[PDB]
Amino acid sequence: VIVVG
Amino acid sequence: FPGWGPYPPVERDETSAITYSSKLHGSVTVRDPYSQLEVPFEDSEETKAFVHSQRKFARTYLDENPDREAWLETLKKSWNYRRFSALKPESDGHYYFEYNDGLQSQLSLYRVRMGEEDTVLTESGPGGELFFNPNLLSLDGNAALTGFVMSPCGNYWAYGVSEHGSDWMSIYVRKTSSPHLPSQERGKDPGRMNDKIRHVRFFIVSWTSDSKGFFYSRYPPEGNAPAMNCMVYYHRIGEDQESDVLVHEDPEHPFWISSVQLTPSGRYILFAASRDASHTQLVKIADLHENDIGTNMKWKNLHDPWEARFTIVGDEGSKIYFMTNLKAKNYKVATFDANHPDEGLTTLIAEDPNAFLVSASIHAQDKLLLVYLRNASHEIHIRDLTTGKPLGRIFEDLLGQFMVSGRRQDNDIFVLFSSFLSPGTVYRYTFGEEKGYRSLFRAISIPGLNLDDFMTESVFYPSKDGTSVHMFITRPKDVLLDGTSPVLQYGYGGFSLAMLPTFSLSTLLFCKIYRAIYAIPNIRGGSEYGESWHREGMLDKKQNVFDDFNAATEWLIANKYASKDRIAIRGGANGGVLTTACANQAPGLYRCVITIEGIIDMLRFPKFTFGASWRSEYGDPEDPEDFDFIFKYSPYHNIPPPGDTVMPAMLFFTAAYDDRVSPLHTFKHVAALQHNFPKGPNPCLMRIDLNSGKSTQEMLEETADEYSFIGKSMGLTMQT
Repeated sequence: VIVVG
Repeated sequence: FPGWGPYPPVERDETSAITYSSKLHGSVTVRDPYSQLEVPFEDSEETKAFVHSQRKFARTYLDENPDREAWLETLKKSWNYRRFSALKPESDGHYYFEYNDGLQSQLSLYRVRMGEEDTVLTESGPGGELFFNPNLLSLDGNAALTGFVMSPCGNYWAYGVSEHGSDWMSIYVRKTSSPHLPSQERGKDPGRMNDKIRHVRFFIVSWTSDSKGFFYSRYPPEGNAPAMNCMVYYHRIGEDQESDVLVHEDPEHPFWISSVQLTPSGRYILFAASRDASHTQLVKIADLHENDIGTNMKWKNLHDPWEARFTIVGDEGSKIYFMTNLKAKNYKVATFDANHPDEGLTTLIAEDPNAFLVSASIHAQDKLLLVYLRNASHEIHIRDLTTGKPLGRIFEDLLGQFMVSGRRQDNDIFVLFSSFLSPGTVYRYTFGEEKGYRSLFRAISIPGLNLDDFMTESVFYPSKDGTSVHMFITRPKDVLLDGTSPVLQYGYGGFSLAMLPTFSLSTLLFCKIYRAIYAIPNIRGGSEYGESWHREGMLDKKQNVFDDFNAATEWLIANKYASKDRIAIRGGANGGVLTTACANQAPGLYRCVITIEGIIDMLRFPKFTFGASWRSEYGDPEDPEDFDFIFKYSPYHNIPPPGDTVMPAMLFFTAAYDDRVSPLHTFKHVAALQHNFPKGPNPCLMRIDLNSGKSTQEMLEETADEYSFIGKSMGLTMQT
């Protein structure tokens, strides 16, 4: 829930 | 040399360089001829000239192939099948469910009164009642519903909508009595309320129990630079955003990302901050029955910062149920007593050292449902919430992945099952005293595909270092393992992301029409074999990820699954690191390379949008020791000299604007590959989108480009 495409 | 050449001019800065600290070399000066393509499309004519020429170029080549229209036609015909989620029970006494009659751009949200649900998803259509149709919002149908939450009272519905070529969103609110009408006109959102919440980059919305307002994370008002100053705010229904009460800002750490969750009771608020892409948090608890909403709340630490992650699973008065990796890298379930904060967390479900806990949820009042990972697949396990004791498995007969619906108060769950072979079966399960009532509710079916023509095998192969690696192999039952068959081989390799059995119609069509094999190696970097599987494919062991993948390709050739001359590989974002590296390190092995939204410049990633957070995965390129292992594989800096490698055919997908992975990664690497291999012999193309998604039309058009490019590159004939 942080940010990884 | 090439009929399709020359390549479009790409301008160079022969003097652009950066100097990096190196533990082995003191420092290293790295030249970047294409550093001007780090400037966004909107802000530079050079980046515009590059995008426009490379775009026209790739298009003429992709569109010169008759098989491009062939593939677009096949995919359209076949994707025209009815798709739906599991029913989802809500506080307004309705099951809500997502539906797509086939070739609509976006899913619509339908609902049905609880008790009337057996009238929905019939031959006749979805039934129930349309609640929300995203397609109605924009004329081109690219405006997307990014998330939604119903109020506890059941009367309000908060939802996020992205505009097309942007990843920012606004939060809106509408009454649950104000559904969309099938006969609304395009390009507008009718029965909405005044409430507009701008400058949101992700939908983490939590209602208070009174349904009077909700918590949300937002950023400061508005390209390409790092995302900074994430704040938590509380908005009251009826007020303009200017009134929203600030809850949290940490001006000192602008790269940190923060949000809040409420427990189900809506009594305890959990603040979690993330400083990187690791599963570790700074984490506080406040009692909302003991506090005004604002910056002056009585926060207490749940635990020392940056040791662990914490996800609320439920509450029982002052007791909060957490899924956590605290002293459990494969995750466990532990409780916290807000009335005994010093006592810390008490284990309720112990970590399994041989299984990664994916999720935990409470159903039928006191049934704890655990989803674990074993053999790169999902197992559902039921526990007594109170004692923690096992009550058995459910769906043991299915191999694939589950999406579970149902609340603590329902004795019912709706379970969506899917796999390489099953496109989606919604099962219903009713909990009982000792055993439950399972039934098949609805099953997606695809006209024009016989799923029985296909099979999935589970093989194990050794990597370079001798690590046994699991691989899934999906193929037509009636192709000969005689070493002639083509391969589409897909990888990620990182961030504890497991490659699960996943349904993709496109993929099965590729196997049928090209008599091909679809290979999913469960390479290190993922969680398939628990958290240590991720640790052995990150930072300085990132090379193991590339090694695992090459070894997969080699096993398929050796064991006669595939022609050595027909290996296509595919990867996205972090999977773009995999494709570009494997292309550099073993171009011999690969006939076609598909990179999507690719991360490629492993020295410069921290400077762009959310890239700084990836430093926990790749290492910090401004650290002298990290620089050394990163620089060995950084695909952008490791293009082989042109004299004695023949580069595989390569196709790169990206939009011109993209927040998640800045397109400068693709721009520079493409520019550089073309400069380094000006005569081919196999073409390096950049397929651009001028609106970053995603409509089903965009998706089939990309897939047609992709498959037509693979067929051309590997000299494959389409079959009928």
